[PDB]
Amino acid sequence: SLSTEATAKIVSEFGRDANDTGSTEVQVALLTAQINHLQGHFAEHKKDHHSRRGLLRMVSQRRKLLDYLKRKDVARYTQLIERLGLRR
Amino acid sequence: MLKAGVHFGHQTRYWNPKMKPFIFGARNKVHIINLEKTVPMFNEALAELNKIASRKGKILFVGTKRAASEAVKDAALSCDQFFVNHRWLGGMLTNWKTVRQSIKRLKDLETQSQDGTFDKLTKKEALMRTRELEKLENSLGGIKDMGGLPDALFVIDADHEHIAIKEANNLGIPVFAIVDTNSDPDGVDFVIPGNDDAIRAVTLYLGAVAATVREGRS
Amino acid sequence: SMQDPIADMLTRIRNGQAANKAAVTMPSSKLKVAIANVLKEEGFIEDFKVEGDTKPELELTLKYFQGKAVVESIQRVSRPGLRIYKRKDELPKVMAGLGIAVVSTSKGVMTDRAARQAGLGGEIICYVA
RNA sequence: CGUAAAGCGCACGCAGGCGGUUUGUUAAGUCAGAUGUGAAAUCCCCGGGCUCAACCUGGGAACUGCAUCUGAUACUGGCAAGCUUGAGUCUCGUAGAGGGGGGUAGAAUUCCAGGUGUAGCGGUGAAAUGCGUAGAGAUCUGGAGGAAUACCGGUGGCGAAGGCGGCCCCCUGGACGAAGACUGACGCUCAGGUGCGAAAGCGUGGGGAGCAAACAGGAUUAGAUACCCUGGUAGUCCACGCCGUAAACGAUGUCGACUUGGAGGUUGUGCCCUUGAGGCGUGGCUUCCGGAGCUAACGCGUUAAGUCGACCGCCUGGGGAGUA
Ligand SMILES: [Mg+2]
Ligand SMILES: [Mg+2]
Ligand SMILES: [Mg+2]
Ligand SMILES: [Mg+2]
Ligand SMILES: [Mg+2]
Ligand SMILES: [Mg+2]
Ligand SMILES: [Mg+2]
Ligand SMILES: [Mg+2]
Ligand SMILES: [Mg+2]
Ligand SMILES: [Mg+2]
Ligand SMILES: [Mg+2]
Ligand SMILES: [Mg+2]
Ligand SMILES: [Mg+2]
Ligand SMILES: [Mg+2]
Ligand SMILES: [Mg+2]
Ligand SMILES: [Mg+2]
Ligand SMILES: [Mg+2]
Ligand SMILES: [Mg+2]
Ligand SMILES: [Mg+2]
Ligand SMILES: [Mg+2]
Ligand SMILES: [Mg+2]
Ligand SMILES: [Mg+2]
Repeated sequence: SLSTEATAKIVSEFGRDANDTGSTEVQVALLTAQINHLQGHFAEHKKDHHSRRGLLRMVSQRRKLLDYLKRKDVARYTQLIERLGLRR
Repeated sequence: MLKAGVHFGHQTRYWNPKMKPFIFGARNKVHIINLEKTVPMFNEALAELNKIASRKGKILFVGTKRAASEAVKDAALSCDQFFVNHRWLGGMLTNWKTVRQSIKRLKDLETQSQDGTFDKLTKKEALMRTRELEKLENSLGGIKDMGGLPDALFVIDADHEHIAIKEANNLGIPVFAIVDTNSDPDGVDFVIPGNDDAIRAVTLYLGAVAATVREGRS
Repeated sequence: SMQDPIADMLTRIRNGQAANKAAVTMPSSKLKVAIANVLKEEGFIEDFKVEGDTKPELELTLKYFQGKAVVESIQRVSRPGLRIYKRKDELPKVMAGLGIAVVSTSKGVMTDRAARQAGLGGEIICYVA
């Protein structure tokens, strides 16, 4: 998983303030960081189906959170999309 | 209050969940029967038995459990009442017709034991007759002079005399029982939470019930 | 997940009644309180109370007449998967008048007898007998 | 819908179905009244005439529907704003054959070379085929190679299922517990779709000790295309790709709530002098027995096959046939 230092960096950089680990932006940012990191792991190996099932769970959770944010506040949804690089 | 001595319940985990309202529970993994709860019920049961005794009905002590048997052949036998201190043979009540012949055989042999044929014929036939006689005596004793169904039952133990309780319920006869924490109520019309194993405690119950039945119609 | 809190309230009463519990407790709600009020005034439960402010908790005191329970059968009718609405003339009566059918009319929750007198129908919440 | 026909092998998920709690608003569903319409006949309810009846006939009721108008606002829906109990994030730890890659260790089998030694070895119910005087089997030394990891070991653990056991490193998924903070319904289910999915089997390239379909011989038998014996190829092993099926079973779909108990296993954690391996609690998973209830019965029984709610899958006599 993400290192403690790495996790703290995203939290403080996406949340409205420190110790705001629950905001949707922080949650989506953390999932995005881990999904991107795992791409290297699965480029090698490529047969770790059991771990990939965990990866797909991250992808599904992020999709649901993004859909919720888009329905709640479009302005924040967009700004997050460009910042993290996600397509839709 | 603690009118009794020191019995403080019995049994440990072999406890029937239906006894929860009567349990105090505490020391060294042993259930403690709430004496405060039994005193009013015990007095209430004693009163009802007194009412029946004044009506001059039977009450049918049963304490097959040894170390409780003789205590029904003790002053408990005093009152003009009936008891079963040994194995309760199934059907003693629910078919009184068949057991009627057995008591009739008992009566005939009791007469022959002193006045009739007791010495004639080989000693072997004499000794078999006597051992057969005592077999009837200890199997169905005080019940001999009953001559009908009773009006109430008194059971020292409930889960140990369940056959007698079931027969009484089948025939609609009131049942007064000392139910321990392991025992099962709901077959008993008048439950008396209290230890039924201790010799001292069971004597206390028998004495109190004996005393209230000494007072018959007055 | 929890889809029908009303059916949850009904089954809590049914189970607790069969277990000979003295009282049953559950999360509170306006509709639950309204239904509980109708049950009390019809004689099916002793009383009811709500506690707490942020997480209100509703407690009902069950009733026993003899060794047996009072609420013989309590059944949910209009459920989330299929909602039942009746007109004034089509309001049901449970076991021929004995027992009640809780109905949510435009003037609040009330029994079928009360709704029929007021001349208006509504949603059939449940049957109690 | 455990065993009578019936839970997809298992998951993730779009459409769809359903959705915690408070306030305000709307009035679409819903409810109340009214208006228009709903042909006549027919059916039903109240009289006569055919002498009665059938039959004819006056009036009503009904036509359960639709549209519009006016109201009601509990519930469902829409809209706005909240809340924290569902759901999720963060901090510190715990146990584990969870997964993918690489390395390595000991025991044993087979083979190769050599030594010592001599007549049997092996096998079966008994035999024979077979091996051996070209020196076997037995015993000792050295070497090659493949496969699997005794003891630990445990109705023990982990995983969605299939499944996963030597030891070490690297990359990696999930679960659980303590206390606190954070978001604020973000949830459940899921046709079609996508992914994973024992063994056998298939393609290409390797590898090959043991075992062993096919095959060969020896036995048994009335026969013996077998069971038994002696050999033995594919395969079993590795890399990549396909196959997509099993008594893939708990013959028991997923999620949530509620309902008496007893005895165990395993893994956390709080407090009390640990004043040894103690005492009192509080979570997760798991085995056995049993109460009410349920069940045709067997049995299930807080891990339900009990009492309920949401969604999905499937059954409609046997054979023909899961076949054309
Ligand atoms: Mg995580
Ligand atoms: Mg069958
Ligand atoms: Mg079947
Ligand atoms: Mg299944
Ligand atoms: Mg799913
Ligand atoms: Mg709602
Ligand atoms: Mg409307
Ligand atoms: Mg017409
Ligand atoms: Mg006429
Ligand atoms: Mg007419
Ligand atoms: Mg609303
Ligand atoms: Mg499908
Ligand atoms: Mg294979
Ligand atoms: Mg191959
Ligand atoms: Mg090959
Ligand atoms: Mg063979
Ligand atoms: Mg199949
Ligand atoms: Mg299997
Ligand atoms: Mg199995
Ligand atoms: Mg099946
Ligand atoms: Mg059982
Ligand atoms: Mg076919």
